Amino acid sequence: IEEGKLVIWINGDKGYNGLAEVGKKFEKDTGIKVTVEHPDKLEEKFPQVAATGDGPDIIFWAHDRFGGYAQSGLLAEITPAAAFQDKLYPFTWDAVRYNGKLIAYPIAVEALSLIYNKDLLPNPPKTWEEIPALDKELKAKGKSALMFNLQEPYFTWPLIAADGGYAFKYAAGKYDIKDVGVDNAGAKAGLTFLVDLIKNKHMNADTDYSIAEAAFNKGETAMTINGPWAWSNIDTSAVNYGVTVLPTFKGQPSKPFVGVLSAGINAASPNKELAKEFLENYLLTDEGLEAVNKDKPLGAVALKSYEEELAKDPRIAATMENAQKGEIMPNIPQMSAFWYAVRTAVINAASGRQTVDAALAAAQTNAARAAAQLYDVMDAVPARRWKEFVRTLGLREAEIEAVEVEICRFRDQQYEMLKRWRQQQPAGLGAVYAALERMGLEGCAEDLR
Amino acid sequence: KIEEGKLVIWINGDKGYNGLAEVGKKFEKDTGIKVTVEHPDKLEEKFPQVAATGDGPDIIFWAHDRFGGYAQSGLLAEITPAAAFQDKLYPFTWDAVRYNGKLIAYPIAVEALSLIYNKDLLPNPPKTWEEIPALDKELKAKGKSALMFNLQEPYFTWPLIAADGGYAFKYAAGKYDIKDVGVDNAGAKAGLTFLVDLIKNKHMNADTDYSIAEAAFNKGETAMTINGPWAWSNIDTSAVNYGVTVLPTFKGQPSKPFVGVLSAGINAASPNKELAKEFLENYLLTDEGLEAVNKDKPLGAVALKSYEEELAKDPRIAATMENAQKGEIMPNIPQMSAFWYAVRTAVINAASGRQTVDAALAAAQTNAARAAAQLYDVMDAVPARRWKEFVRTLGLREAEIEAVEVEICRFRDQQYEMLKRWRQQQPAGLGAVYAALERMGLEGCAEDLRSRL
Amino acid sequence: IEEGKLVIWINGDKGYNGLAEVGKKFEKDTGIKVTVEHPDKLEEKFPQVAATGDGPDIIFWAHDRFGGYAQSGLLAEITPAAAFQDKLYPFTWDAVRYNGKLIAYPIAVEALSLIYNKDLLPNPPKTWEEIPALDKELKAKGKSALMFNLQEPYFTWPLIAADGGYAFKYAAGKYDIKDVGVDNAGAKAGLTFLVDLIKNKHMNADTDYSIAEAAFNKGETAMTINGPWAWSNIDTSAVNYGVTVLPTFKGQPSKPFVGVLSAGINAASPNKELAKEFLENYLLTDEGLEAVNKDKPLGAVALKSYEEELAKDPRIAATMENAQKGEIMPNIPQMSAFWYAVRTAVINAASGRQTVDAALAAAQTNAARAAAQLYDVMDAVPARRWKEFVRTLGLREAEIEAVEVEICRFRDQQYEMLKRWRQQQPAGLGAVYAALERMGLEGCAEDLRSR
Amino acid sequence: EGKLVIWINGDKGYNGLAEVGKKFEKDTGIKVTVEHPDKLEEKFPQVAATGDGPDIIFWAHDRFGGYAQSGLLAEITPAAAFQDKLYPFTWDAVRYNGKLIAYPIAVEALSLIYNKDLLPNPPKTWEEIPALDKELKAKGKSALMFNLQEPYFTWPLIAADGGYAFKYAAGKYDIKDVGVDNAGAKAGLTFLVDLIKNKHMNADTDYSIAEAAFNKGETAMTINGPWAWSNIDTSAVNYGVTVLPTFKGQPSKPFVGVLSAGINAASPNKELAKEFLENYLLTDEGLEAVNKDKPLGAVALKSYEEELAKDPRIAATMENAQKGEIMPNIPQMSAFWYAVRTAVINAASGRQTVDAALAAAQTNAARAAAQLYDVMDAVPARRWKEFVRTLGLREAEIEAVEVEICRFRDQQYEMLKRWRQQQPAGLGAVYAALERMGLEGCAEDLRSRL
Repeated sequence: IEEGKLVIWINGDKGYNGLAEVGKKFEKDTGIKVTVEHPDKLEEKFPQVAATGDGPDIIFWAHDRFGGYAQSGLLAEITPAAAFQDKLYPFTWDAVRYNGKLIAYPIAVEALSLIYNKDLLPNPPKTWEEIPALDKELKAKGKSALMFNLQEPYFTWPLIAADGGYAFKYAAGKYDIKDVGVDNAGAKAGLTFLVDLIKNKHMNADTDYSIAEAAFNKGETAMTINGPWAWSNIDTSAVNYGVTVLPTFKGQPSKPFVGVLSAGINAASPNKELAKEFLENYLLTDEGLEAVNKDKPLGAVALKSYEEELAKDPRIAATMENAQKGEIMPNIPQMSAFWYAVRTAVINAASGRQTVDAALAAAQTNAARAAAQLYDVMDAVPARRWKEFVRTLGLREAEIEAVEVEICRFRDQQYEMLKRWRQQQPAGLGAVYAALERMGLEGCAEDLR
Repeated sequence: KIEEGKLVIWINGDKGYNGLAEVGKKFEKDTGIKVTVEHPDKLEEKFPQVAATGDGPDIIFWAHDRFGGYAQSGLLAEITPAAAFQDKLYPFTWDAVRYNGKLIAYPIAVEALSLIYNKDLLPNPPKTWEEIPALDKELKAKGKSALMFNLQEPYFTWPLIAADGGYAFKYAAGKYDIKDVGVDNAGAKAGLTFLVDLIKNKHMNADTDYSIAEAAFNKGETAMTINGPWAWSNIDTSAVNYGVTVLPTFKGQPSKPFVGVLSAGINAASPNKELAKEFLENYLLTDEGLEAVNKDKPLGAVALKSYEEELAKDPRIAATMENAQKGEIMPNIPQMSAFWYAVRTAVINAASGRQTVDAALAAAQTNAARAAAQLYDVMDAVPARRWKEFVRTLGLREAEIEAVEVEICRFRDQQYEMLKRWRQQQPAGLGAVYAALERMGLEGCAEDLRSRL
Repeated sequence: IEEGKLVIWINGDKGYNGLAEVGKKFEKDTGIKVTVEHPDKLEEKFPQVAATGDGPDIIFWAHDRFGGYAQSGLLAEITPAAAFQDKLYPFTWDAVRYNGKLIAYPIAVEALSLIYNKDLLPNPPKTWEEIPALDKELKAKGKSALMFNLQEPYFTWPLIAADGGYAFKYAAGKYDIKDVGVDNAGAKAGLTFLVDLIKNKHMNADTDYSIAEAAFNKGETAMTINGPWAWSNIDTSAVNYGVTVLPTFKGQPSKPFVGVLSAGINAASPNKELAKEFLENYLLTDEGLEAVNKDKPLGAVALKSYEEELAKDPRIAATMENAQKGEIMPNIPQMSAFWYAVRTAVINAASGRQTVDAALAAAQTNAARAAAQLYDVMDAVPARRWKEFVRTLGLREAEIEAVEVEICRFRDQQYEMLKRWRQQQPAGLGAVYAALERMGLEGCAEDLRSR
Repeated sequence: EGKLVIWINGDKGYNGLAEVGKKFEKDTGIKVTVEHPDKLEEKFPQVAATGDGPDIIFWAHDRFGGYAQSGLLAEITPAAAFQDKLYPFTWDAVRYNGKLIAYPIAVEALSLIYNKDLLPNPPKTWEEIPALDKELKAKGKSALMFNLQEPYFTWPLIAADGGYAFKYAAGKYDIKDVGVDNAGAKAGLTFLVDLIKNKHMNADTDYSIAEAAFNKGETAMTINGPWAWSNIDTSAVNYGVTVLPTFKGQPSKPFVGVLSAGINAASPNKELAKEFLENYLLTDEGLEAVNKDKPLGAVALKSYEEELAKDPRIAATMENAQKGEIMPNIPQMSAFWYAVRTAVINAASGRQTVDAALAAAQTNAARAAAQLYDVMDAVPARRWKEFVRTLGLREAEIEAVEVEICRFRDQQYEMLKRWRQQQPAGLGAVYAALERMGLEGCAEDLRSRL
């Protein structure tokens, strides 16, 4: 990493030119030219390059991968003055905190909202409980009240959590993995309500993101649940739409997972003090965050001064309202196990293969079981290259032999090698995907993404 | 349930079952409390299942190592012997009958390996392992060998591996730290190097097993073997004139054979527990009572000091006790299975050249605390078509079975997860696996899985 | 085998005592001792003992299993005089023929019939199509119209074949294995009717032999489909019963498979002619077939004279009527693959697993594939005793090592050893079942024997 | 119609063939297009299964038997007078079920390569090599190093005393008559293992190790074909090519490969092809026009081989070819190579005794299943059904397996097994299918083992 200058990695779908323009304003006042790059799969290239002391100085990504970055220590700890922290919304700072330490700066905020067709419905329902009655009056007229993706628990979670569902308990400065909240009464109530919507033919268990978007963009349904990323396809659509707060359930607010785009600093960067100046004094300001907003919009921002001017749009105000009422998505690696156990729980409850209590009881157990993902890795790798793969991952030759001397069957050996390998090296540092690209198996990598 | 006002006792048939009936029959003359001594088959295995039902005998006699599993599910009553009575038994015997701070049984007999030497070929057996290579070359001039013993099961090689610092699990405060295993330390590392060097220097052959060594010693072809008091019977009918003595030292330190203590535990579901404690202490465990059992079939070395002093006059029994006091009590925890697995593989690979001594013991140290290899063995002992009937019979509850099925795709992967999870709702060993196979009419599969333990 | 003596194996559920007496009057007139014994699981121990030139002189079993015995050459060819063959019904002789030569004597005839509760139903339906209306009228009274085993295709086949279904075509003197008829329109129509009966809740896809037997004998349903073997359990039952012709479908008779109890004689027997005298002149007569019938009934018999006197019983007359309307079950070894392909098709069609045309399309391709049966063996024997198993089967050590050296993965090795073993030995000679019992794994044999 | 499109691989004189093919143009008018696409070997049967592809195909004779049994090459009918213009054994290489399938052009076989400076007189028999080897390992050298990983290089010795792959009787290869377990093969491979036991060769030597050692003067002899000659030319070593040593008095018998020109069975210009091949290609000028673009080695045509048999290396190649065997063009040779490769490597390493290795190779020589289990483990299990669809296995055939077969690996083999006789080996379907899945890696790594 070149001394005395700033290199920044931000994803190609963001206003990388606008950030370059904030950076050359930083060049005039210092002499520090910043070069903004938007590599592909930077999220996965960064922990690899950074682990050997290379890579960019600053990276922009969703806060949720920073928990893994910080767990192997690849991000510098920031300690901004309390006066600076007060300029941003407090819950955004919770999103970039890991073992008590702040690891990045919050930039932008995103959450799901209720999107309603103003023509088909000028006054959207404020409660989930109104929607069944609303739906019969409108399917008399060939329209339905609501369609949204029921295949990812990301879209179904706001309802399951409204009455008391939650992923992992966060008490002081840590997420208690021993405390899962998929089997509590509130979660059973939320998922029972969604399953009843399907049993009462108010929604179809097969609805996915494309079906639901299609229905809403061809005016076939009055409401959908989607994020600010979907606003553009409905803008090109002929539909006239509004964005507002998610409906309530049992009087309680729906709680969507919140994602915060964040700027972390390379723990191996020699320009750490220069990185903090660009973010604190040039980027995280109203003029700087607007130079990036106008290249490609950020939506709701973590900095209060600039959001209050962006809440001009009731759509952006709704995103923030739903964000303040929801959870920050946890940045810990076991969130993978959580998603797979829950997604399976919703699909089985919605299809009838499991009852609500059985689906959520199984998801309670499986949310803390990482085995299902190693079997997936095993069957994503051609069996003929299992031990080449396990070495390329960096499992030591001594542990490979310890498995081979005691474990007979071949499939059992690779599971033992993988299970042991994961305990020696925490997720997620792009190790598996880098190993597969270093074996000439990028297909396996892409298919595993 | 069990019968109050009567004592029922289970002891294995290879023990002095009649002699115990008679001390119990003299115990009735003074009370009227009839003893019924029974010697069922697979008693070790029937008791924890039967006892889990508030059933079984009142007192159980078995090797101490299996009372730790019994005691972990609370199937044995805590004993409260008088402090004066505890002084009547050798102190280390009491260490064998601990589980998590409480005493669970009375020690009766003590067993360990000894050095057995042919007096004609060798009137004065070597006192150190380091003498044996020189002893063997001088003696291969006459077509014989100095020493052969079983090199296949680590039970017979462990006394050398542990002499200089080897150990199974560290035992500190009445508990075995199962994450503190000691087969990769310098003493083990030295002990096994000496053993494989004996093989490299063609003083022993890596393939020698129990029958080859027993035959060779009993046919006068070798001067020394390592075996326990059970083998003495084949040596007596044999023409060989033999001596029994203390194992040789290694690097100045004693060889440490594993010690087994035959023990009497009391059923936690027995209502006549207090009546039971009197029979063992006051009638059985004295010179008079255990002499009645010794005479039906011998006990070897016994835990009670007074009577061993009459049995130690036989230098063979004195050697067993000497080797016992210098050895290591076999831990009563179930993870001893994983230990036996890993160490068996290490010794075999080090003796054959697959691993150097450091690699074999490093691998065995890692694998010594991992139970997975034993569940893959269970999976392959049951026909795959009856896998899900099997784990149900084991008592894995129907909800966790479903939790596995909905998340795990491949079937072999499912069965491992169900067994692995079942292993965590229920500790070994109460014969859950053997009762399950043998209630499914698959006694055969049980034996074939029972053969390896 | 003792020369100058006849030893015969008949199954223990048949009139072995009455057959002993046919043999003992054979003794008054002969000097030749005959001994009737009824070993258990005889069907599988006979080819084992017989393969070494031992075993009984005559064996009684269902004709379908003589095709395997006869393909390994374990049964002597009969050539009875044409005058004798005309005493038996001709289709019975087709059941004991294999590659043009006759391998056994026909004895008894067996087929499914419609069994109806005359109290709940004085006039049973003559057509399948009446049954949905009959079931609606009758479930008003908490009762069911018809329940029979839908797990095993033996009971479902009469309907699938009525309109044109058929197992393997029989043209000259053999069954054309490239010509299976489970994917034709008639088979689709019969199974479509069965699946519709379930969709319209006139039957449940889960009814099995024991559930259906209980339901009819506890008066809960008015009709079942079962064979003469089930008649005694309803006799002790309180149910008043009738036996009659199976219903028609699309105007055509339903066609049940016919089983012929048969007496073949050991190809290694030195008393072949003496065995033929006992069967031709003493057993297959009115007196001989009554001596065993009266110990335990045979049902319908292949001998015309004695059937005409047993057909007084309308129950036995019905069995013969349906047998003649049905098709002889083929005695060829591919019938294992066919039954297994067809079994899954019915169960999947009846449960919704597959659509009717997909289930029958799969059964069409899979009907000639025996691979599925070796994989069942693999998962019926515990993996740690696999090589003991294949050795006990007699697959030889060069053959085991040849597989191990070239095939990497364990199950791939297990399939390769069996595949090579099966090409050295045709099914079915009880090889797998004997091997598992010699390993002390009768349990595994028990449960693999269940299929 | 009205055109000839011709496929030859790039390691041959494809321009020189254009040069004679354009002279076939001047006198006829039927444009010939000479192309050298990659993976020609497997791109041809895919197009030809669609009635498409080149008019002429050039490749080694061994795979035309697979082409011809799926009926993708036209039967050629050369004049009896034309047939003598080629060496008689060449025609045996391009005959299939009595029918001739292609015209022979060039013939290739392994020879003994000896470094003349380190050894002026190479040993003429194998039994001399242990003694010759001791004198030279006194000087840090070895007598002989050659690839002991591929049975192609080990076979000449194994066959000297009576070994043989498949017996060729009438116009057919008898698949139940394999000769890798006879006394001659046991004697040849026992001699090979004894050379290894007596540390005269190392069981792990491979093609690059052996090539490097001989070209850096490290060893006095190697066994290799005419393809390796230029790397020895660029090497500073000056070498000689001669007849393989004898073993127990009989000649070493290397496999013979014949480069051949077949005619597409779906080509409408069949007569035009035979006019170009017989009258323009297979001539002294025509086979020379390609030879100096890139040398062919030994050629099947009688007059022109005498014209480069002047080169003692090519004369040695032909001598050894005449002493060896036409490699069978039948598909069961895949199973044969795999069974024999396992035998040699296990015999050389000690895993098996010589008779046990050869007994297994005897049984396994006609068994193709080992190749399908490799396919199963070359594709990630999670993409099996995408793979199997890309192969063209029909959806009814897939469901029929899943409906009947319980366990996952068993389903995969049953799908491949059923697929293989609906489409016989070998048409490169597996390798083409993997490349359309974004799995070039898996494809390459599975094509590395063949």
